[PDB]
Amino acid sequence: MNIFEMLRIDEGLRLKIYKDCEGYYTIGIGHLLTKSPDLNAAKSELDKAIGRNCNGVITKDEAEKLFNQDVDAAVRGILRNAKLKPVYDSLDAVRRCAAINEVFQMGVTGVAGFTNVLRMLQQKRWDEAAVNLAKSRWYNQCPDRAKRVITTFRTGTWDAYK
Ligand SMILES: [Ca+2]
Ligand SMILES: [Cl-]
Repeated sequence: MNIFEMLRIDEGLRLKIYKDCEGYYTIGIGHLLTKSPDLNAAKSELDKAIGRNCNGVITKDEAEKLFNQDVDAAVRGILRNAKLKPVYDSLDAVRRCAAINEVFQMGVTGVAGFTNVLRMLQQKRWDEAAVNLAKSRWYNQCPDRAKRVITTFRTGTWDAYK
């Protein structure tokens, strides 16, 4: 069990544009195209990400390339954020996966705004963080995509994915 298998399970796989639990336009393994309300703007974003006229549909290899790019962006996003990085570096191995997963889903900006959760995580207050994350818009809006992540922050094990 690793970050890639963990996100695969949480985000699954869709080969045609859809609206995720936040209501935004998306394809592959949780690849967000745009926050614009316009399907056609998302449609361009897709051809642009892939390098061909798609059309709203992609292959498995292409989804996995996108997936790898998106994991990579999520880790880079953490390390370049002055708020996330020191909290990330205090975390043990398994919790770091939960942290990458949380950013992959929520984006850097969303995660970094949960100021107190970040402090609870840094002080290793696992129970409180998980309670305060279980209140978030993310959890209520995206409960099945979030549940295993939140449980993982509490326990620091992989049991939620087994
Ligand atoms: Ca690391
Ligand atoms: Cl969900």
